[PDB]
Amino acid sequence: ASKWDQKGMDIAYEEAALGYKEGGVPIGGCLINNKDGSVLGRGHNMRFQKGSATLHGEISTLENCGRLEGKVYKDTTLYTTLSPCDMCTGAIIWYGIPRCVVGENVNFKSKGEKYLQTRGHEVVVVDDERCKKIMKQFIDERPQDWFEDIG
Amino acid sequence: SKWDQKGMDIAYEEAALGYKEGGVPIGGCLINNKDGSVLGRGHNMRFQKGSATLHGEISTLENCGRLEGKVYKDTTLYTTLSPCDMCTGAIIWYGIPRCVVGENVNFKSKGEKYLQTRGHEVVVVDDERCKKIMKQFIDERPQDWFEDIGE
Ligand SMILES: [Zn+2]
Ligand SMILES: [Zn+2]
Repeated sequence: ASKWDQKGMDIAYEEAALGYKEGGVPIGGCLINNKDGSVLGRGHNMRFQKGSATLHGEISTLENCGRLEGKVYKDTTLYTTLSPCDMCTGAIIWYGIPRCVVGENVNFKSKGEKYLQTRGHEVVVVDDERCKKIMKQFIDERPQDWFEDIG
Repeated sequence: SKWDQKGMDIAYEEAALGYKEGGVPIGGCLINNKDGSVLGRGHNMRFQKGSATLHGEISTLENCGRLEGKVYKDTTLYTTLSPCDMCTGAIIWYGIPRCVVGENVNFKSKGEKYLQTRGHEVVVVDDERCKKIMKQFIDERPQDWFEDIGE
């Protein structure tokens, strides 16, 4: 699966950078088929774009994949620029996405990371400097938007 | 407790609406514990919107719009069906203290125990209307149920 990790993080970061330029929270993702590297879906946080409580970058990514047979998710990696919250963690667990690759968990880390490992999922934190820099820039410019969301 | 009959009645109305629209009969609502006010209500939108993430509980939360963190702390989320790992994670993330479940016979989540271990109250009412409408869907549309449960 790891031979698609560069592709997956590059797409996730592109989604985060699209979101940033749209005036949103720079959190992006994509879902890749581990066998052939095909992109099933990609998305970014739509909190500000759509006034959305639930379209986190990971949720938006899964929504953008469309209706799938459940078996499709079982050989995928979900790429996200930021450590997933408990809701997004639960979506990974529920669909049985076996592997989650995380840009960084410096600006945010939920109990979801550990819970994924407890439920038998592989979690890889790449500690990517591009992801940390864009998230830190949003947090510095828009602290009330950030700390009102994550608390 | 005072508002539980109202909350389950609305959740069941949303499940009944989704059934009649041709979708999966799972509904919910989010009630303010202080005055019984309905913050939002929704149902599964897999068929209506081609959505893999709009479970009834997620659709309910989306339909509330972006609420202040402090608003969720005095709500109950009513769902006609046991909350899956994703919806359990949403309850945890938004900090909704109490979840009232119509039934957990057609589906029981590992999320119910996880909610209790994270300090949330889960109440299962074993509503026969909820059990009947969900069994009717599963019996008549087994292929759609297999898709909806994400196996
Ligand atoms: Zn999330
Ligand atoms: Zn769910």
